[PDB]
Amino acid sequence: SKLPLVTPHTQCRLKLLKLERIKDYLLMEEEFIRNQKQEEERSKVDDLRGTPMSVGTLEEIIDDNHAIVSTSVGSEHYVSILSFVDKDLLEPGCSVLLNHKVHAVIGVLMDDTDPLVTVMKVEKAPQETYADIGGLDNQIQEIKESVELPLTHPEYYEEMGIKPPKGVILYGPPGTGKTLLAKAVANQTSATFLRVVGSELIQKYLGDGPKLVRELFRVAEEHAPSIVFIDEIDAIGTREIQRTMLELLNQLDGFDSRGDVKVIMATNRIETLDPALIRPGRIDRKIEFPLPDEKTKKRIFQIHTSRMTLADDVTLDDLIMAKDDLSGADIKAICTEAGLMALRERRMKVTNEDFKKSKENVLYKKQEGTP
Amino acid sequence: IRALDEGDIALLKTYGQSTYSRQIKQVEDDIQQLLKKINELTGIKESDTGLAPPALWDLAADKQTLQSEQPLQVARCTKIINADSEDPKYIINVKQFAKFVVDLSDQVAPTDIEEGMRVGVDRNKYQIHIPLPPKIDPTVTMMQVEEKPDVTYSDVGGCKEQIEKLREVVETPLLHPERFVNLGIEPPKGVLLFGPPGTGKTLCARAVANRTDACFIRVIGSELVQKYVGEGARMVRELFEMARTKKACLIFFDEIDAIGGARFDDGAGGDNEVQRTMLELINQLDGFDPRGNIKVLMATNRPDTLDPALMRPGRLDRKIEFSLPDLEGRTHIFKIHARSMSVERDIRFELLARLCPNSTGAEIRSVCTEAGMFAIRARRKIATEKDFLEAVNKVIKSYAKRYMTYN
Amino acid sequence: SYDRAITVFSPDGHLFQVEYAQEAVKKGSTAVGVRGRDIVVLGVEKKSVAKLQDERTVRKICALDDNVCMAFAGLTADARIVINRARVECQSHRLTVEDPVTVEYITRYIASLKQRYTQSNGRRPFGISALIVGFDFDGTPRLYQTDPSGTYHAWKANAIGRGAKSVREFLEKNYTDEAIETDDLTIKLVIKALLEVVQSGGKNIELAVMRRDQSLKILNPEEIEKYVAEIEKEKEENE
Amino acid sequence: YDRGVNTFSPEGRLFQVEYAIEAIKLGSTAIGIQTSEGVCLAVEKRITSPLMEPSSIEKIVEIDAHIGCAMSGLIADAKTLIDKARVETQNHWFTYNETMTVESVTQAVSNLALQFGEEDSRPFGVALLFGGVDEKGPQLFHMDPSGTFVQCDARAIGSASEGAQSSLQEVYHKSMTLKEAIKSSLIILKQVMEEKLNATNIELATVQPGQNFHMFTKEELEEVIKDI
Amino acid sequence: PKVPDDIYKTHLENNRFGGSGSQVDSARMNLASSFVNGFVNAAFGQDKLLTDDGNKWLYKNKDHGMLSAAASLGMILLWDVDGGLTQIDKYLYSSEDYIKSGALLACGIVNSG
Amino acid sequence: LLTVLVSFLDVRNIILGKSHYVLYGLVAAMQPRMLVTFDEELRPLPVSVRVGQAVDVVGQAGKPKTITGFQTHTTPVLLAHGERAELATEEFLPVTPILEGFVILRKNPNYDL
Amino acid sequence: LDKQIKEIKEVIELPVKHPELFEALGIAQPKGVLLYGPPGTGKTLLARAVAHHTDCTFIRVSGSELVQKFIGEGARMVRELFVMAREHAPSIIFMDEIDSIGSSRLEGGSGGDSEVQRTMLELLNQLDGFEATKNIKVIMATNRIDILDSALLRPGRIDRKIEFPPPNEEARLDILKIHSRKMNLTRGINLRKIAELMPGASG
Amino acid sequence: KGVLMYGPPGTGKTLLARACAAQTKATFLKLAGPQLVQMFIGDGAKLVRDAFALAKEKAPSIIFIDELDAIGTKRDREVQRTMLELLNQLDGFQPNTQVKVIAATNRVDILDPALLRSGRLDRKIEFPMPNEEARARIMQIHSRKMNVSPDVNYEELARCTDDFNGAQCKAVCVEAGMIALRRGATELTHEDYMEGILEVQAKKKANLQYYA
Amino acid sequence: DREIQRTLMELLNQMDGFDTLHRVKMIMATNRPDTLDPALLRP
Ligand SMILES: Nc1ncnc2c1ncn2[C@@H]1O[C@H](COP(=O)(O)OP(=O)(O)OP(=O)(O)O)[C@@H](O)[C@H]1O
Ligand SMILES: Nc1ncnc2c1ncn2[C@@H]1O[C@H](COP(=O)(O)OP(=O)(O)O)[C@@H](O)[C@H]1O
Ligand SMILES: Nc1ncnc2c1ncn2[C@@H]1O[C@H](COP(=O)(O)OP(=O)(O)O)[C@@H](O)[C@H]1O
Ligand SMILES: Nc1ncnc2c1ncn2[C@@H]1O[C@H](COP(=O)(O)OP(=O)(O)O)[C@@H](O)[C@H]1O
Ligand SMILES: [Mg+2]
Ligand SMILES: [Mg+2]
Repeated sequence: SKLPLVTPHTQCRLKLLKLERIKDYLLMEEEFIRNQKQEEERSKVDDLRGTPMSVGTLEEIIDDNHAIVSTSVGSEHYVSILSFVDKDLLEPGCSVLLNHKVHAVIGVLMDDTDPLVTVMKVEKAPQETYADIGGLDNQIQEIKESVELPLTHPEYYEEMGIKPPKGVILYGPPGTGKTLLAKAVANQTSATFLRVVGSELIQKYLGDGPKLVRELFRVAEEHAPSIVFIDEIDAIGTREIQRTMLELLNQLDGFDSRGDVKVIMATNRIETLDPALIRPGRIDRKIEFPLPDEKTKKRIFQIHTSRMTLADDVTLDDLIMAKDDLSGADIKAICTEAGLMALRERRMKVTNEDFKKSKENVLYKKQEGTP
Repeated sequence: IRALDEGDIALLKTYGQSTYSRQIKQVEDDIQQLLKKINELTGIKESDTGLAPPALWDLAADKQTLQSEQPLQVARCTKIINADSEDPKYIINVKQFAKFVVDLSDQVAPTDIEEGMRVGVDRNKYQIHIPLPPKIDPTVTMMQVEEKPDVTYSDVGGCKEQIEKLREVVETPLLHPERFVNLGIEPPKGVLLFGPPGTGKTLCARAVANRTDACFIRVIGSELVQKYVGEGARMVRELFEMARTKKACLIFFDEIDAIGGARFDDGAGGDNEVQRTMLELINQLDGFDPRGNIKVLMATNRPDTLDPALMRPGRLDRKIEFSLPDLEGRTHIFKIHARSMSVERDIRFELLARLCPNSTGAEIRSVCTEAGMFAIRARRKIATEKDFLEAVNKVIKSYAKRYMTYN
Repeated sequence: SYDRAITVFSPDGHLFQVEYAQEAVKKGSTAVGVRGRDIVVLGVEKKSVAKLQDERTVRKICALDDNVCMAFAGLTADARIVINRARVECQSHRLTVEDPVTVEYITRYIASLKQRYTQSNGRRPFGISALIVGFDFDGTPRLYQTDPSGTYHAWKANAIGRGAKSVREFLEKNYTDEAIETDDLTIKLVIKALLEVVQSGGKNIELAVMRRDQSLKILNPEEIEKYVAEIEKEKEENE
Repeated sequence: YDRGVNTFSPEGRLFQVEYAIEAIKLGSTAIGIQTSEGVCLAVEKRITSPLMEPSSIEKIVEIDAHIGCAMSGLIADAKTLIDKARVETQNHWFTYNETMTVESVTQAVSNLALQFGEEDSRPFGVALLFGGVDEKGPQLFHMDPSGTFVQCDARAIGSASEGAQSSLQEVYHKSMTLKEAIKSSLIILKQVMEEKLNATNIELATVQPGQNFHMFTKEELEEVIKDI
Repeated sequence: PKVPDDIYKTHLENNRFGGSGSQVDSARMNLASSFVNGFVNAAFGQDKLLTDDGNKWLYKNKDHGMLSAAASLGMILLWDVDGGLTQIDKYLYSSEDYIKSGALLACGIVNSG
Repeated sequence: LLTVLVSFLDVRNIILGKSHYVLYGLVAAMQPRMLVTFDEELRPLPVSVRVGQAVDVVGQAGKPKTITGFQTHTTPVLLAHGERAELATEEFLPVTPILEGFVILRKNPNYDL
Repeated sequence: LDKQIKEIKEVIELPVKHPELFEALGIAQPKGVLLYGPPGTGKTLLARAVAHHTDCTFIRVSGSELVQKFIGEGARMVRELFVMAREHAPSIIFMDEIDSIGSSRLEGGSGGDSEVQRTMLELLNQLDGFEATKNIKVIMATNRIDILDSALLRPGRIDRKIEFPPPNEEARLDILKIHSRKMNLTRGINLRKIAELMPGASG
Repeated sequence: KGVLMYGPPGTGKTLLARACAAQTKATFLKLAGPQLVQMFIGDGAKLVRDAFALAKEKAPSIIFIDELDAIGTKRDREVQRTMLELLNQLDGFQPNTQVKVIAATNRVDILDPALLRSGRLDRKIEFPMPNEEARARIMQIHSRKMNVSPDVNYEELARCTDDFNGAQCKAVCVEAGMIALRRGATELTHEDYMEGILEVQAKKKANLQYYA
Repeated sequence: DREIQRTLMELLNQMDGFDTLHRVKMIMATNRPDTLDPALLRP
């Protein structure tokens, strides 16, 4: 659980009122909690599992209540299963609690292994929203139709008899908002978000690449409604690395039924992509991210400078004008550096000239080369 | 410009505030501290355990069995001494623990115990009493499909000859062994599927698995390729043993190009380990000892890349080609894909097929889906021929995607 | 077999080095040429006189004929080389052929020179593209473009360089199918295109005009600013 | 085995000019039909923009008043081959006063194509189709960068040549009138390649034994458009 | 108009209650089905189940279902007062009394809003 | 709602018991969610609109008009909870700048070609 | 290094020591700084001093240490380096001689590297994605900036540049005094003359 | 004491090893090269040594090795260790007694210096691409039980099946039986044999314009 | 791989422990002397 989002950002008493509303509610929480049976069930089960209980691994289930369990010493024991253990929650590789004296299975322990993919499960999408992105409307509708609508409303596709699209590639110059759009769609539909950065699936170990992608899809399907993001797919996209490609392509198209997990893959060099990975059967949605135009640039300037204190003299149009020379990330860079420049000369209220010299210096640092 | 002296930041963060600053930051710190107080007051969240619905379980039988039976350890059997066959004596290996010389129980029988055989044993006398199944590697046993895909041969379009010839080998002998045995012929035992990507090879594998009725095991290139040496060969050994356990079995390799790469040496030893795994496989398919009732399916996008020993008949007896569908095949697959949708009755599909260039069946499903999204984005509950033509245009132009090198 | 050279092909058949020459041209500044009802106009931007620099010396617009003119965008050294070759070819053709030079012949000559320079080992291709405007299309204006692939094409109006993607669409946005009456109107359209300069200032745009019968005409910054003012007045109509 | 044609692979194939066939593939298509009434060529422009003059792309050319040519691949090398074919026709006619057999034109262009590792550059990455008439018969021919050439009755080159070639094979026979063969070519190009016919991106050129004038089709496509 | 059984889509699930143990028009699930038909087909002014088999479906319910199921029609016939009001008449004079009670409430519920 | 919800506090007796009809109280709250656009004659006028969620973004104690993550839909369109719609083109002027429920449009005379 | 130390003090210390202004200004804090100069010009010394004064933890990994002999290791090592960076919370990340991987890459031949570029683009993603930029900053040093490339320099990435020219007369005096403070000097020592007799000292 | 049997895949190598196991009544050790690879560092040498020890204890024993190239590759590190152990438990410091080894592989060029020593594998038996009469005999052997037609021109089949290996000839017989099934014929005939030959043969690639 | 080098270090150390009096001698046989580490090749 998390706090509500207070949506004035200028210092106004509306922001205050929302805040003291929240304080009121949390204070009622405090009040309520401070102003303060099944011993039969406990006396049977939690006394049968006499403390302490060891933790081991389940290998096989042989009978209805008989299973093989290994422990951290590595020994193997054919033990019985007490009736209260959920059989459907038991499978090879599962962590199981065991009676200390007689090693009898006394319950399943929720998994705490596979650390790395557990970290890349992130789920920490809520920093952005479709709000934070402006002007990418065509891309927004495309990705909504491809991945967001089938997750939010698969009813349309099931009623239509349609098997939903099962792969999306995002492409364009860097800093156009591909990663931002992926995070934003992860935020709009609260399906679990999976991110893995390109080259990081390339590994020294021969198996580790395909193994890593296999376990990532395994955890994704385990979370069921999930979105997996591979940024800079080019690192793999453009024998061992080709074998990781084959693993990913078969995880996309191949045997079994994948189900609900969606795949977003972002590239900066789409034309260098190999034909196999761009599967017409799987990857039917390619979304271009062009360099922002005048309207989009204006929207990005408003979005980013919105949280900054601004003077009256700022004429945003001369910043917007000229051509499509730069992307949204460059716009954020101009906003930030204009903030610093206003800070040096001691303005907490950035002016037009600040942005003018900021864009000039950025264009100086933008590209290079002898005449 | 001089750096920000402490007074300068002080006045910067004081003069520029609204007349609200103090209140709302203090209120935010109270937000944080009250959140932490709530968290400490409610305590940590109960992680819990299994504990199936309460009415389902327990009975005094649970505790009675717990206090009456024995938590048997598991030991590899070995070298039945059989010194006089009136009391044979056995050797057991408790992994990472010890090696013992033991005897049977009053319950089990000498005929019930074999060498190896992965027996169970008591915890203090180490007397042997239970017949346990052998150790199958979990990453090999999850490979069994355990669930048929929702695809039948009728869903495969155009490739009548291919499906006929593949069913001749993977389905007919299991379904009708009498035809082969009474005519006295040995059917083929290995079918290779090759063709361009997206032609329906994995779809045919899914259809076979759905209609197999026997034990069907999928296999993917990544599964075999472990990191440690010999381990992939080990898994294939266990996989073929598992297949032998079943009364007949079907083995499917998807994209065997991942492992079947032709052996090469001058590349400073090359990949080698993958070659070693495919060599263990090439032996298991046909080496010493008959393979058994194990019919095997491989599909690959690079038929020429696999090692010639793997192409060899007797291991890969029948090779099938899935080419780009013809006009009739394109019409048939368009019909098949359009069965599931809510569309106009008068969609002249053969027109769409002849608009299609040399498009694989994956392209056909893609354009059908793109028509689906056209209809849905139009909010119409019926897909129209106009939707199908926009879908064809979209898919074809997207695949087509300066270029002044042209003419 | 990757590129690594000029005379070998990638397995899919593409020659990568000519594509690299195309990219080198793409690095260059903007250059947008048009042909009007009777006159042809040209405007080059991004002069960027570096204070101590005097702009005139670089000669971003060069005339090599009794009547033909434009520089070649890209690396200016290859531009000067092909300038010398164009001088030699036009003078030789005028002296030797029974009739004077035509724009098609010189365009073909430049294209063939680029092709023959590309078609060999150890000979670096000319990574420069150009927009040729000539008068003697049987007394009609016409425009060609030359591409380092040794290729030539005939445009009604074209743009190359840093704004090639943009201005072309701009052209496709408003290149009037009605032949530009009062070719001053076409020059104003060219000025509007030059407002899309790399610096977008419009105060240093160097412009040339030739009415398909006249000699080379050069537009001074003040009179060009007059057309800029007319274009601005037209733009302010949205109120 | 990548540096050039002067290297032989273990299977003998020179790993340089297979890429020349692939360079044929990347180019826009060209179709040629050989009929008793006349020999015809159809060609797609792949026009980047309408601001382009469509005729400026010389993917359909007139070699001589009795022979026309289309081609696929690289346009500059194609233009060089066309230039040689024209000067060869000019020289041979001016000297011997006999009409150049179209097959002889193919022979000369092929002999030029054999000038990358056979003397003292690189293979000409372009394949050509010739359609001509002579005192002994109307003919259609095809040749490739390798310098080989062949007599064809219905040939397709360039991108997606397989589907267009299959349709052309299925529609062709030895007794077609030039009108029916032309119309079949137009409908095939319309269905498989890009879109409905228009004068901006498609061009046609026909040759008849008794017609040394108007070797092309131009400003008359209108009657086709309504009746296609 | 959708069918409550189709909303359950019993035609596709593994009907583990079936064969012998389903051949009864028991009260409770009939009331549930009537409520589902009312809710899902509400305000659309038409039904395929309780229009053609209007009397017949009512005859297989019992007790408080009659006061419910009949009133269910009123939700289908929302804001077409002259629609429902021409349809409840066949039940305004019904021989059954509980279904009369349901109909007399459906008449008013049609006029709601 | 409130009647049904307070009644459900004893569901065994009220709803699962004798008084299923009580659920029909929610019909007092029955309202559809949609946009239907009319001209000033009040005949339906299908108009392209921009539909999506509501956020303030660059609006700080000011304008909150932001249909974020929008689609283009020709009216009529349904509007789930949290959904908003805006005139896709300024060629019309709405009678009321709150586009929910039945709304009326007029041609913009200030807008010129 | 008074000028250099003042610039770096601003760019690094001001965000970590006084984040509020950036929150007040709304702009996100600058991410990292690049240092370039001749070897031995106190770049590592100055970075270490900044790490000490801002009380943030110091983590150093050289670009030469990044290369490794295997594909898929530089990516892993960089990502886990920033894992230590995040788990240590307020800290500064040093990449001494980042130009070793920020260098020209082999453009075809009898072999290729393809992994120096891969470690580069991995680091580039890590700092580009501003991965948990709460009290975490990066710093790198490069000898002869000319050999470096602008890939890490692209605007939204590392923001500030610093030059470390050879110490001048006064700087040589300060370095002499600082290092000879521990030394046992004798009357008659004239360190100014020694500083003059050493033009172009490297510090 | 060492026989390396080799040839292109499709000959009777493994079949001949199986027949030798069948007829010689010996305690026969069948195995494949990957079986000795294993995971842990010192294991492979241990299996090699223990297999040789078991052969010694079962004295009249025959060891058959299949796919030498799995471990026999010329100069990982553990595969090398295993094959070194194999080399010295077979050639050095009092070998032989009564253990005979049989080796089978398809890639003799891979093994070169280590194993192929005359001392280690004394005989090197090449298994050639089966001859015309050899191919005819192979098809006759595989078709004995087929109840073939009384008139089948085995000589013509052998003529058409140039480049065919013994496994390919067995596949030809099996395919002829399958085609007889698809016709419903109670006995297969010659036409079924050409159909099977067409099935088994390669794809002939395609006409290459390179040479014409 | 690691244990090979660890045991090679032990080999070098132990056979460096040969005292002059000891009547013990070493014979190493190999077929590829190049692969040998120069560590042993030292005097
Ligand atoms: N001379 C032959 N006589 C009879 N059958 C033969 C002969 N040669 C090959 N075969 C057939 O070939 C098939 C495979 O035999 P075998 O396993 O010995 O082949 P191989 O050449 O050793 O193959 P690989 O090296 O790929 O394992 C068998 O079914 C066998 O009947
Ligand atoms: N349309 C946009 N709206 C808002 N921010 C944008 C937009 N485009 C780019 N940005 C800025 O650029 C960064 C995202 O860059 P992105 O293109 O997603 O990286 P990548 O190229 O690695 O996918 C964000 O910090 C974001 O603030
Ligand atoms: N002949 C066909 N009939 C019906 N569907 C087809 C056909 N060919 C392809 N498809 C569709 O396209 C997909 C092709 O995938 P497939 O070619 O089996 O993958 P792979 O190339 O990896 O084997 C299938 O999911 C199937 O739905
Ligand atoms: N201006 C200076 N003041 C004090 N010491 C310095 C100065 N410049 C260099 N040094 C000394 O020289 C050494 C240079 O080391 P380092 O900072 O690693 O150089 P670089 O950063 O060029 O690799 C430091 O240990 C430092 O003590
Ligand atoms: Mg240093
Ligand atoms: Mg064998």
